[PDB]
Amino acid sequence: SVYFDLEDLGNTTGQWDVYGSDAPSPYNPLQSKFFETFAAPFTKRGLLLKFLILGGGSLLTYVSANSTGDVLPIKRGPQEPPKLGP
Amino acid sequence: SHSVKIYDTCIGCTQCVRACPTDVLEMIPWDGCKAKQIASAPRTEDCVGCKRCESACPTDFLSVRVYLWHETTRSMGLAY
Amino acid sequence: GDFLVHHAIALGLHTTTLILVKGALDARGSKLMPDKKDFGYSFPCDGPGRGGTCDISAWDAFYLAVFWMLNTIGWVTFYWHWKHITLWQGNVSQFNESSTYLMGWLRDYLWLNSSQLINGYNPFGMNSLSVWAWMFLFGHLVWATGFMFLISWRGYWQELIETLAWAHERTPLANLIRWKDKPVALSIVQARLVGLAHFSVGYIFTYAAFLIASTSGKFG
Amino acid sequence: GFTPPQLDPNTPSPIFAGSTGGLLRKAQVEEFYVITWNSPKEQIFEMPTGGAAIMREGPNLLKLARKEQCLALGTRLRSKYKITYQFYRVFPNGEVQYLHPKDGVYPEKANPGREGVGLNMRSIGKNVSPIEVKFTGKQSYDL
Amino acid sequence: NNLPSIFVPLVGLVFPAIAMASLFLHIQKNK
Amino acid sequence: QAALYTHHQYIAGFIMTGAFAHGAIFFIRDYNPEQNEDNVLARMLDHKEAIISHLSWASLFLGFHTLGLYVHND
Amino acid sequence: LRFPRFSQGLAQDPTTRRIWFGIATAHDFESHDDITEERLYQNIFASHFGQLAIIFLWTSGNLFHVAWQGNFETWVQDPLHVRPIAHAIWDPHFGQPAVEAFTRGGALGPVNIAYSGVYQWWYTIGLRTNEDLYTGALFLLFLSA
Amino acid sequence: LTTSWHAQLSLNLAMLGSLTIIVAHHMYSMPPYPYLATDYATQLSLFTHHMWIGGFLIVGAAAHAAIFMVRDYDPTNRYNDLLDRVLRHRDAIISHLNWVCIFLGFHSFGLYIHNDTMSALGRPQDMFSDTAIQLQPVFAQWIQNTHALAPGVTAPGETASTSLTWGGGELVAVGGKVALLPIPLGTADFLVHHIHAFTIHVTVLILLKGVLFARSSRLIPDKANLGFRFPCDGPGRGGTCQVSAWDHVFLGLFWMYNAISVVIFHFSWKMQSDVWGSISDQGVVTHITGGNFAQSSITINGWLRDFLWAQASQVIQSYGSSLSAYGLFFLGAHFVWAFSLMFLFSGRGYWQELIESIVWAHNKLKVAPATQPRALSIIQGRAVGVTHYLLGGIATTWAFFLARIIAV
Amino acid sequence: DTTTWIWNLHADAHDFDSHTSDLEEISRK
Amino acid sequence: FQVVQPINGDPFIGSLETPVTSSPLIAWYLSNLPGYRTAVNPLLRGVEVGLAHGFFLVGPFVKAGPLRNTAYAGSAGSLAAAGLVVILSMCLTIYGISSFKEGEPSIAPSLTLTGRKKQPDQLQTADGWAKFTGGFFFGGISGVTWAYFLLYVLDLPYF
Ligand code: CLA
Ligand code: CLA
Ligand code: CLA
Ligand code: CLA
Ligand code: CLA
Ligand code: CLA
Ligand SMILES: CC1=C(/C=C/C(C)=C/C=C/C(C)=C/C=C/C=C(C)/C=C/C=C(C)/C=C/C2=C(C)CCCC2(C)C)C(C)(C)CCC1
Ligand code: SF4
Repeated sequence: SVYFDLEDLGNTTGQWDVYGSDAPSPYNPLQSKFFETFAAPFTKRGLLLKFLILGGGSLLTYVSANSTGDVLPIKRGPQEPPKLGP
Repeated sequence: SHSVKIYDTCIGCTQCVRACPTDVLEMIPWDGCKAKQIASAPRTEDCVGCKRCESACPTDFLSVRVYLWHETTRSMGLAY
Repeated sequence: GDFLVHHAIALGLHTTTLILVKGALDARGSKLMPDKKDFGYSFPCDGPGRGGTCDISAWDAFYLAVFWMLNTIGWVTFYWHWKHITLWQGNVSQFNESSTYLMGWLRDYLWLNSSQLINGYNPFGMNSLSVWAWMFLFGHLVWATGFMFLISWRGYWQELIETLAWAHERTPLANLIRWKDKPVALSIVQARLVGLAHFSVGYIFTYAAFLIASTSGKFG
Repeated sequence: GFTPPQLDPNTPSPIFAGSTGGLLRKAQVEEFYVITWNSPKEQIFEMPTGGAAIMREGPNLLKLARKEQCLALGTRLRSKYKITYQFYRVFPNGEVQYLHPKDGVYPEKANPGREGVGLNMRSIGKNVSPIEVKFTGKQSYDL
Repeated sequence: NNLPSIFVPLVGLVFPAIAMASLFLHIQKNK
Repeated sequence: QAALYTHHQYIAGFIMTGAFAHGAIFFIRDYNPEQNEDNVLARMLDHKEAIISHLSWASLFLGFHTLGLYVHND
Repeated sequence: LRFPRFSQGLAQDPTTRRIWFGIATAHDFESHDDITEERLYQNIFASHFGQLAIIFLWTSGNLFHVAWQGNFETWVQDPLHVRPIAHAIWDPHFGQPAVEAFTRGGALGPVNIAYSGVYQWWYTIGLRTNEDLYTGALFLLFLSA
Repeated sequence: LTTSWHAQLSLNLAMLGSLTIIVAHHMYSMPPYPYLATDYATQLSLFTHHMWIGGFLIVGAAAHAAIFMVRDYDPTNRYNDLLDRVLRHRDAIISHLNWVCIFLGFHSFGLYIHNDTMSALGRPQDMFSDTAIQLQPVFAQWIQNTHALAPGVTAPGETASTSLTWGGGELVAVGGKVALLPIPLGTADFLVHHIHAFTIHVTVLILLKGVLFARSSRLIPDKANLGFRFPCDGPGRGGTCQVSAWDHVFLGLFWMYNAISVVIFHFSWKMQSDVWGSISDQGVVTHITGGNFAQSSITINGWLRDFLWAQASQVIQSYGSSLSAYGLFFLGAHFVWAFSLMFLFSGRGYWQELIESIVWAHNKLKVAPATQPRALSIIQGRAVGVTHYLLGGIATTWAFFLARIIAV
Repeated sequence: DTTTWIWNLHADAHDFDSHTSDLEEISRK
Repeated sequence: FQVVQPINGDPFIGSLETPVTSSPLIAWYLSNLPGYRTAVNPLLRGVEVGLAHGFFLVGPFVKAGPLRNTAYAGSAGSLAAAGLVVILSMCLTIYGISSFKEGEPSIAPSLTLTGRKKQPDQLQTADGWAKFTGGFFFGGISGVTWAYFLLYVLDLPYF
């Protein structure tokens, strides 16, 4: 009935992991090698942010600029004749 | 943390020391009054600012004063 | 009617001046707190002792006077708008006959002139006044939101946040992400400022929407 | 002099069924508190974290996450069950700090060995105006 | 003109994202 | 014309509240009792109770009688 | 010291109060750490310059948007039967009935009617065409810089 | 339960409140007295009375449970296991109840806001309605069909259905007026039921949190010693305003009032638009508002324009007639409701200083009372505000309903 | 002495548990 | 026999063991999720999460979007899902930059619930989180594209 210790502070403060698993990789070596090879360039955090920002901005602007009137009502414009005010 | 100050109008009735819920204040000998004692605040780093001490001072104006200041984990009463 | 409304305006001015002058003159200290000058301009309170000391700082006298300022300016603008709209419609006798009792203001000014504004969009269609109806409702919502900050106080929300923090910490697949600064509830002074901001924004937006919609629905 | 008593980790803990008001990540990262006492008999007491527990006969040891909880439990024990108590503070590095009673006598009782930290030799109405301490970095009450 | 169709989405979405990301990184930065 | 009158009148109230707030801030922070002894400002601070208790009477009188007349007409 | 850099007390706060109170106490120069009278006055001077910079920019936008998307030239000819136009509307969320309902004035798309009374003021003080508004906008940009 | 009066009072109050709400529901659909269904003024008044009574009694049950927990709880001499287990995992109960409120609020109010925005943007084909996107209450319709078909199959001794609300019955007319007929259920009835659920859940959250944390919490471990009714514990720990159970009941009263008000509005509009009316000699029913609840009650603008604006023209035109008392009470209740806000928004120190100046002016003329004036306490100032708030709101709704339904 | 006594008089008029600690008298009341 | 017990037998930690938490069936399932495999490359775990979430996100955008009743529905929904995936990857990158420093050791627990000592998880390191974010982005884009291809290019008879 002892839950306190001074040489083992991991158990004293409840510093465990409940669902961690230590099993080795279940993925196939060939698939893992292919994924590691083809996903390498995005593993730099400094460059990925700039790439994402620039690509998203360019894609959003390119899509918005050249949209037609079949998708956006505001790009089609008014059709009915105007009405006078009071 | 907060700042707690004690002034010389103390009469040594020991009420503030009993009202503190964090063990901040204590009493020391002092020949300036009938009771021959005065309060002290040596552990103000544990003060939370609940001002239970001031509700117990019986003088015309408080002989113990609490001034709120920079707040830390101890003075915020956080347990997470 | 001009007589009565002018005296209402005078009452508003006098009360706002009273609140502000009392705060300014009692800023340095009073009988309840002789040494108020050592605690600065803005501070929450002085604890629950001596009967209770809520809203004792000089910052709290300014916060109370904004409600009266808004009320007085509302009275002034209501008077101006009703008088001028009745003059423009050519039926100035309606203001002369209905402004003398309080049911005339609610029925012949607010109820009557909000018919075109609320019809911005209906189950049948919409017209160019729909944005003003949306602003009307938006102002109502923000004004009602300010009440939560103005009425409910801090101790309840810290106790709610305690349980929220526990629940986040004891959840699978979500406790892998950790906050960097501990979450706490808003301070006592901050909540008053937030509630006042919500109140004022809702007040202004609602009146602006009503005024513009009612005046431009008839004359353009 | 007064040498603070040493903490013995092998002290058994009171019987409890468990609850959700216990320690959290703050204990693993920052600190936590330990309180000990001695029970002449086995009885039931109210936990400061909710629910009821049973204190064992003899020495007892209990972990708490704040100093307020330790002092509340100690006040209840002293006023109701007439028990002497002490509590400590434990750091993640592994050092225990003795906290209360620091001198060995309770703070409400005067002791000749204490020192007057935080005393002003005047009345509260003799503090200086805030204008005199402008741009100086001090405070009116700190002078 | 297509200038509104180029500028309104820009200021509406791209600029606030950059501003919020930079401002979050600035307040959380610690030394 | 209706928008310009409502615009400039709501601004005036905020400015007036700011004037009084900064007067209170000055009294808290910059006021030195020794330098301004027995001038008009010290005499302002001396009889604050008389100024406040009279604005109370004026406000109460106006409010009582205006509300009474409006309710009587109603 | 991380944030706010002007106050050491708030920088050590481990909670979310740090951000809020860093925002709220940003312009209170007298409460900042290691302040002096000279520094306070110089900061106030620079802040006043910055305030004057924004007024000239805000005015230029109104002139530019009236000249670019308004009907000042049409309104001048018949002031009593034309609606002033503030600027244009481009909202992707709009539906087809809303695009046609807001198309008023002489414009070919949704517009906003101006209730600030700038058409009358500019008409009175002598402006008559759009080139005058463009020149005014350029001059105000120069003043802001 | 034999050594405490507060536990018994709490249990009885909860049961009586639930019974009163059931009584209110069961009397409009199965009218027990002659010439009651076709007299619309009484039918509307009997439903609203008992709902308010039930809500008040439920809040009282919560308050007295909190009082028992603060005062009579004794783990040493009166140990009970189930209460201890409920107290040992109160963090899990509140945090889960907190989540449900957010989910319900979002998925019940964002639908209204989405409908309002889509209507404003000229896109009526994207709203949640019977014509664009349908959210049909299928379970309630299945229940209605089952209850309609129950006679003759599962109830051989029954000659007719228990009530005429279940679709499948025949219209009943007494003296040219409509007494009862089947009530349709559509998309408009899907949203308002979830509004009711959301409000009830929020009120339950507030009251249960107060009751559970009455004894102690992580912020104030010794909250039991401070009492059941105390204002605060000082500005320490960032601020501990309204931590007692009394303040939790004070907060829950506002939400009870908010929840009950939506119920009576729903009842009034649904009955005026779908059931009540008149029948001509040839059998054509003309409802009072002509069935506009289906399409107008899906946006917030519809309740402001078609319900509040349109149905309030009777009370504001009552001057000079025998119904003018309702017009006078309509305006008076607004004054009380707005007067309540002075106590709710303000604090105690300002008024004490104002009273100090007033007392000086009185002392100047030897009219100073020997009983020193004091401003209201912190707890009293809260109690005065909520009383006036509830009085004003309830009186306004009462006058509005009574003036509207008597005239038409 | 002060005016809070008048308010306190009506606030605890029906709180029998505060007046006495005997269950018999509370039950009779 | 009691099904509700204090965690690891310690009744002074603010959590409980219930059939929902510590059941053998649910413990096996949660231990096999990609986010809980502490001995695998963070890049490999990141791809699975991105694939699953990208495949998930396509449907709600396609079916309920403003362009649902026209012939642009599938393309618009896939494009919106890809945009959301990009935003989520940016959020992950910002969080990783803010939380973890360079050269510091992992901050994950290093003790098994039974008391055994295991190597701490590498996901809580700057490099590990960067690899996780890259894998998540790649997996999300691939999953969104695969969902679009299976749905509106082959015209399989769904529903
Ligand atoms: C103020 C700026 C702003 C702007 C310009 C827009 C613009 C838009 N919103 Mg929107 N919105 C805004 C604020 C804004 N919103 C706010 C503040 C809210 C919260 C109230 C919303 C809530 C909202 C909802 C709930 C919805 C929209 C939708 C839309 C789109 C309309 C339909 C459409 O184009 O379908 C065609 C859509 C596409 C062709 C896909 C999106 C366009 C590009 C190709 C996506 C990828 C761009 C890029 C790679 C990712 C972002 C990069 C980043 C740097 C920004 C349109 C792009 C609707 C929609 O369909 O969006 C998904 C929709 O359902 N908005
Ligand atoms: C009109 C004013 C108003 C509003 C909106 C709310 C709203 C709320 N109150 Mg509340 N309250 C009010 C007045 C109000 N209160 C008043 C006057 C009092 C008396 C003092 C209280 C007392 C009170 C208590 C005691 C409690 C609440 C709680 C809550 C929350 C319930 C749970 C939830 O998430 O709901 C759902 C949220 C909503 C319905 C609001 C959102 C509406 C739409 C969907 C917003 C969507 C915007 C979207 C994000 C786009 C924005 C993007 C951005 C870029 C613009 C909710 C936020 C409870 C709480 O903390 O949560 C459990 C609680 O315990 N309230
Ligand atoms: C409709 C709401 C309302 C009303 C009526 C008032 C009224 C008043 N406020 Mg006020 N206030 C309000 C809202 C309101 N406030 C709000 C929302 C705030 C912001 C928090 C404030 C903030 C505020 C401040 C800061 C101050 C006031 C003050 C005052 C008083 C001075 C005005 C005056 O001439 O008195 C006119 C008197 C009346 C209107 C009272 C009439 C009541 C009748 C005569 C009673 C009739 C007999 C009764 C019915 C019999 C009892 C029957 C039984 C069943 C009860 C006045 C009583 C000031 C004050 O007290 O100093 C003098 C002051 O300093 N108020
Ligand atoms: C069978 C029903 C019943 C019974 C026997 C009790 C009994 C009790 N309640 Mg209680 N309560 C009930 C229902 C009941 N309650 C309900 C339904 C609620 C929810 C609203 C409450 C909420 C409640 C609270 C919040 C508190 C109590 C308290 C108490 C105890 C002290 C009560 C007291 O001193 O009142 C004294 C009587 C009054 C103060 C009179 C109130 C006057 C009302 C509010 C104004 C009515 C205005 C009227 C319409 C206009 C008249 C005008 C005229 C004056 C001119 C007592 C044991 C208190 C307690 O135990 O504290 C330890 C306490 O704090 N109750
Ligand atoms: C007979 C007693 C009495 C007398 C002589 C005064 C005299 C005065 N009061 Mg006053 N007052 C009284 C009672 C009294 N008060 C009571 C009981 C209250 C609480 C409701 C107040 C509340 C009050 C306020 C809030 C203010 C004054 C103010 C004033 C001064 C301005 C003149 C005036 O009439 O104000 C108007 C006075 C009133 C509207 C009070 C209402 C009158 C009450 C109902 C009469 C009660 C008489 C009482 C039953 C006597 C019984 C006698 C019996 C034993 C034989 C004046 C010196 C003002 C001032 O200058 O600042 C101090 C001010 O702002 N009084
Ligand atoms: C909560 C209320 C609510 C709901 C349900 C909706 C729903 C919708 N709105 Mg909307 N809206 C709302 C509030 C709401 N709105 C508010 C308050 C506003 C004003 C700010 C708007 C403004 C608005 C605009 C302007 C537009 C919409 C549009 C839309 C539609 C498209 C949205 C979309 O792309 O889906 C996005 C959905 C997802 C990205 C995924 C959601 C999937 C959920 C989360 C399922 C996951 C839960 C799952 C069961 C958990 C599993 C557990 C696990 C263990 C397995 C959709 C029907 C658009 C439209 O044209 O509608 C026709 C549009 O243009 N809305
Ligand atoms: C020629 C003529 C005339 C004349 C008139 C007059 C002469 C008037 C006046 C008027 C006036 C005469 C006004 C006034 C006003 C005032 C005010 C508005 C005030 C304010 C105040 C304040 C704001 C304050 C502040 C402060 C404080 C509080 C404290 C500290 C200091 C200070 C200052 C800061 C007539 C019309 C008959 C006729 C025609 C001709
Ligand atoms: S604000 Fe809260 S803590 Fe401060 S005096 Fe008022 S009730 Fe007490």
